[PDB]
Amino acid sequence: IAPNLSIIIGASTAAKIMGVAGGLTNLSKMPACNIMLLGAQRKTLSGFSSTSVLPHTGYIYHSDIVQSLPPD
RNA sequence: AGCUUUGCGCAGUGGCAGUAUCGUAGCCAAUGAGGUCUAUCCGAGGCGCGAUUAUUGCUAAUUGAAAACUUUUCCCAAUA
Repeated sequence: IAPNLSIIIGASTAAKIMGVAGGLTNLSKMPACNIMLLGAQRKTLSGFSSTSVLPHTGYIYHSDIVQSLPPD
Protein backbone atom coordinates (compact mmCIF):
# COMPACT_ATOMS: atom_id res chain seq x y z
CA ILE A 1 0.00 0.00 0.00
CA ALA A 2 2.74 2.50 0.97
CA PRO A 3 6.03 1.34 -0.60
CA ASN A 4 7.94 4.64 -0.52
CA LEU A 5 7.00 5.46 3.07
CA SER A 6 7.90 1.92 4.15
CA ILE A 7 11.24 2.35 2.38
CA ILE A 8 12.01 5.61 4.20
CA ILE A 9 10.94 4.37 7.65
CA GLY A 10 10.30 0.89 8.98
CA ALA A 11 6.90 -0.69 8.45
CA SER A 12 6.30 -0.71 12.22
CA THR A 13 6.62 3.08 12.42
CA ALA A 14 4.84 3.29 9.07
CA ALA A 15 1.85 1.39 10.47
CA LYS A 16 1.87 3.31 13.74
CA ILE A 17 1.77 6.66 11.96
CA MET A 18 -0.74 5.56 9.31
CA GLY A 19 -3.17 4.20 11.89
CA VAL A 20 -3.00 7.23 14.17
CA ALA A 21 -3.32 9.68 11.26
CA GLY A 22 -6.55 8.11 9.99
CA GLY A 23 -5.22 6.34 6.89
CA LEU A 24 -2.86 6.96 4.01
CA THR A 25 -4.96 9.76 2.51
CA ASN A 26 -5.35 11.62 5.81
CA LEU A 27 -1.64 11.24 6.56
CA SER A 28 -0.78 12.54 3.07
CA LYS A 29 -3.10 15.53 3.56
CA MET A 30 -1.27 16.35 6.86
CA PRO A 31 1.49 18.98 7.00
CA ALA A 32 5.05 17.80 7.51
CA CYS A 33 5.22 19.59 10.87
CA ASN A 34 2.18 17.66 12.14
CA ILE A 35 3.54 14.24 11.16
CA MET A 36 6.49 14.42 13.57
CA LEU A 37 3.97 14.95 16.40
CA LEU A 38 1.83 11.89 15.63
CA GLY A 39 1.57 9.61 18.65
CA ALA A 40 3.21 12.11 21.01
CA GLN A 41 2.18 11.12 24.52
CA ARG A 42 2.06 14.08 26.93
CA LYS A 43 4.37 12.44 29.44
CA THR A 44 4.08 14.10 32.84
CA LEU A 45 7.33 15.60 34.10
CA SER A 46 7.88 14.07 37.55
CA GLY A 47 9.96 16.86 39.02
CA PHE A 48 12.44 16.58 36.17
CA SER A 49 12.76 19.28 33.54
CA SER A 50 10.66 19.24 30.38
CA THR A 51 13.72 18.47 28.24
CA SER A 52 14.37 15.22 30.12
CA VAL A 53 10.84 14.07 29.28
CA LEU A 54 11.57 14.73 25.60
CA PRO A 55 8.50 16.82 24.75
CA HIS A 56 6.94 17.00 21.27
CA THR A 57 8.27 13.56 20.38
CA GLY A 58 6.49 10.98 18.23
CA TYR A 59 6.86 7.76 16.27
CA ILE A 60 9.24 9.42 13.82
CA TYR A 61 11.58 10.45 16.62
CA HIS A 62 11.45 7.00 18.16
CA SER A 63 11.84 5.37 14.75
CA ASP A 64 14.96 3.37 13.92
CA ILE A 65 16.78 5.91 11.74
CA VAL A 66 16.22 8.84 14.10
CA GLN A 67 17.19 6.80 17.17
CA SER A 68 20.42 5.87 15.33
CA LEU A 69 21.71 9.41 16.00
CA PRO A 70 23.37 11.04 18.99
CA PRO A 71 20.79 12.63 21.31
CA ASP A 72 21.93 16.18 20.52
C1' A B 1 -8.61 65.81 -10.69
C1' G B 2 -6.87 65.91 -5.51
C1' C B 3 -5.94 62.62 -1.62
C1' U B 4 -3.92 57.95 -0.27
C1' U B 5 -1.50 52.43 0.34
C1' U B 6 2.84 49.19 -0.66
C1' G B 7 7.63 48.24 -2.61
C1' C B 8 11.90 50.51 -4.49
C1' G B 9 15.84 53.89 -5.36
C1' C B 10 17.80 59.23 -4.65
C1' A B 11 18.50 62.89 -1.24
C1' G B 12 17.45 66.36 3.35
C1' U B 13 16.78 66.81 8.71
C1' G B 14 16.86 64.42 13.42
C1' G B 15 17.47 60.54 17.15
C1' C B 16 19.69 56.09 19.19
C1' A B 17 23.47 52.32 19.31
C1' G B 18 29.33 51.01 18.78
C1' U B 19 30.02 43.07 22.63
C1' A B 20 29.30 44.65 16.54
C1' U B 21 28.87 45.52 11.15
C1' C B 22 30.33 42.99 6.85
C1' G B 23 32.12 39.10 3.57
C1' U B 24 30.49 33.68 1.40
C1' A B 25 33.36 30.53 -6.78
C1' G B 26 31.92 27.25 1.80
C1' C B 27 27.78 24.16 3.09
C1' C B 28 22.50 23.80 4.04
C1' A B 29 17.42 25.74 3.50
C1' A B 30 9.76 27.04 2.19
C1' U B 31 10.95 19.38 -1.51
C1' G B 32 11.28 23.48 5.56
C1' A B 33 15.94 27.23 8.19
C1' G B 34 15.22 26.91 13.28
C1' G B 35 12.07 25.62 17.79
C1' U B 36 12.44 27.13 25.89
C1' C B 37 6.51 28.96 26.12
C1' U B 38 1.06 27.16 23.56
C1' A B 39 3.12 21.77 19.52
C1' U B 40 -2.19 17.36 14.84
C1' C B 41 1.14 23.89 16.80
C1' C B 42 5.20 28.18 15.20
C1' G B 43 7.77 29.54 9.50
C1' A B 44 13.34 32.02 8.07
C1' G B 45 17.56 32.09 7.17
C1' G B 46 21.13 29.06 9.64
C1' C B 47 26.08 26.80 10.03
C1' G B 48 31.37 27.00 9.04
C1' C B 49 35.25 30.22 7.90
C1' G B 50 37.38 35.08 7.05
C1' A B 51 37.96 40.87 8.05
C1' U B 52 38.01 44.71 12.17
C1' U B 53 40.10 50.46 16.13
C1' A B 54 33.70 45.26 17.75
C1' U B 55 32.15 49.01 9.79
C1' U B 56 35.63 51.95 6.87
C1' G B 57 37.79 56.35 5.21
C1' C B 58 40.13 60.90 5.10
C1' U B 59 41.69 65.74 8.09
C1' A B 60 44.89 67.79 11.80
C1' A B 61 48.13 67.65 16.11
C1' U B 62 51.66 64.77 19.08
C1' U B 63 55.26 60.92 19.72
C1' G B 64 58.68 57.52 17.49
C1' A B 65 61.62 59.05 14.44
C1' A B 66 64.23 61.48 10.92
C1' A B 67 68.23 64.83 10.16
C1' A B 68 72.34 64.74 12.75
C1' C B 69 76.43 63.02 17.06
C1' U B 70 84.83 63.99 16.65
C1' U B 71 79.98 59.20 12.22
C1' U B 72 88.61 59.76 11.29
C1' U B 73 93.99 54.52 15.60
C1' C B 74 92.12 54.77 22.82
C1' C B 75 93.98 52.95 27.26
C1' C B 76 97.52 49.57 31.55
C1' A B 77 102.58 48.89 31.08
C1' A B 78 108.29 48.88 28.49
C1' U B 79 112.74 51.61 26.63
C1' A B 80 115.35 55.52 24.27
